[PDB]
Amino acid sequence: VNIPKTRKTYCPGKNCRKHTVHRVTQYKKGPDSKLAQGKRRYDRKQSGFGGQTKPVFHKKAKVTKKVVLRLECVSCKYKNQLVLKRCKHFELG
Amino acid sequence: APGLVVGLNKGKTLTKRQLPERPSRRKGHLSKRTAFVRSIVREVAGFAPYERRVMELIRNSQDKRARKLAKKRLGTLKRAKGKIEELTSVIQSSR
Amino acid sequence: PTHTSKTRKLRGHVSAGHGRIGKHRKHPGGRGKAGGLQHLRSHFDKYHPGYFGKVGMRRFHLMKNPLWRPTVNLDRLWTLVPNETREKYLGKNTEVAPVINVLQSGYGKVLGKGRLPDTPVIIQTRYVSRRAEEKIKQAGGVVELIA
Amino acid sequence: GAYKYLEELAKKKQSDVNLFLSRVRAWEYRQMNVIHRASRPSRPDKARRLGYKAKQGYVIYRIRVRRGGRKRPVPKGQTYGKPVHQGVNHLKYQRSARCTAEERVGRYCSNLRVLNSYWVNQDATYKFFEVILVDPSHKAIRRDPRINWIVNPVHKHRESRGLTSIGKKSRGIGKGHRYNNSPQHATWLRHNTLSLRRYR
RNA sequence: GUGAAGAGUUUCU
Ligand SMILES: [Mg+2]
Ligand SMILES: [Mg+2]
Ligand SMILES: [Mg+2]
Ligand SMILES: [Zn+2]
Repeated sequence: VNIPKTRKTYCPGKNCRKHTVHRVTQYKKGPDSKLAQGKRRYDRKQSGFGGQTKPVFHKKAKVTKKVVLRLECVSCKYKNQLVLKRCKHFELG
Repeated sequence: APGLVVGLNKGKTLTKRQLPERPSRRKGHLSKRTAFVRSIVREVAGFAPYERRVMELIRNSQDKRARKLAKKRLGTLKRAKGKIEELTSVIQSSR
Repeated sequence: PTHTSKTRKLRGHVSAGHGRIGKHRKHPGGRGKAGGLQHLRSHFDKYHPGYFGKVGMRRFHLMKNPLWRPTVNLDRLWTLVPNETREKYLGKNTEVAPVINVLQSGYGKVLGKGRLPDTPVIIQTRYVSRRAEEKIKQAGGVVELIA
Repeated sequence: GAYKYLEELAKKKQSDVNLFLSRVRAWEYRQMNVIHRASRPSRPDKARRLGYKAKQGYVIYRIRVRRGGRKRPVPKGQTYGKPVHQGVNHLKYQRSARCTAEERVGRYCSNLRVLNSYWVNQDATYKFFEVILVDPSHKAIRRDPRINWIVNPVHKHRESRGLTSIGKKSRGIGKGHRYNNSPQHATWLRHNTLSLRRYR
């Protein structure tokens, strides 16, 4: 849905424990490090013979992910995360 | 050495004394006879091909390239730095 | 012994107590504890909550000897000393105060539960809690730290 | 003496001198039999430090062993089992090629005892080794207290039981935390034997 | 492995 690019909300950060103005952005997953222990373990497991050693998702649906709002306090650099209901369309401002 | 179980110099305080020489710990020292033999062998045998390549990079002042090549050839960086210093002494020995 | 076992009582009872309908088949819900997340969930979640999943840090090559530190409370301190030492000092006025070396009784830290009698005592320990030290000092005694 | 010079020069396998000698000797070795007798050690300093002595009863044999892994010898790559066991190609023998060299020379000289072995050369196809052997029936061996031990029957085919230097390496015989799996079967038995005491 | 030309202290045809 339409969501303002700025919102004034309670700031949980230790230096601003009050309502302040925040810049709003949509959360996006980061890019999957190769050094994470689970990836190191999976790669070690997958080596050698035996084929695929763990489940792999062959399907996909429910492309309505819950929208996560990243709220950055303008001056404090403090960032907060807010969860909204699912929707097919998103637009900031 | 407070005599506690925490802190920098922890532990019970006893009368410290000098431990005797263990000749096994002499290993790694350079005997004069072995140094003489190695200088003769270095005269008879030349340099390995990678050693020549590293020395060339040293002579062209490509210090990072020499370090990357020596580490790549020998494995570890620690062995590379020792080798580059040894080959640097050779280069300056000829100068 | 076998003579008093329930098996002896079931001789002549055809199903040996296992029912005519449901019987005593081989493993009808699987072997061991398999299925805690699926068909055994109502048991695992009721009687063993916390079973599945990970919590906390790993520690590679744990060696427990450097962590050894059994504890004794203040109310047991005077019990560590022989009966003759108790009679000589406990409740008396003496120039010397008894030494209670808690480490030779098998303890690494003195904790503060309980109370002490009002006689001076020297407590030799590797560690001591703050409240344990305050109560030792109120009784006129001291804590001396050792290794 | 000369032995120190030979030891230091043997370390320079990339030098012009050793590269040339390696090329000619590898060519010469490929011309004779897979297993053949050596009149003398090609590396006298290496042979001495591995137990060899220049006396009657000590024998040097040379052998070349095919390099590379162990292809699974199953009929058409067919393993008849689970996918974890379907591998055929990139597999490896648990014993070193030096161990195989000792095994084959020991069979070839069944009257002798394998003492030790050392590398001498390699090309893309073969590794070349020299195997040191001792005659336990020779009087010069049997009266010598420094090599006498090998006459006793407990040392029969020590190479086949992994008892040479390279055999113990391939068995993972060592001290300390890195070799906890130790002699494997004996260690495994100790951990998988249920000990049921007379509780009285 | 050993030799010859060519290419903007080197290795490519
Ligand atoms: Mg029935
Ligand atoms: Mg039924
Ligand atoms: Mg032995
Ligand atoms: Zn703020």
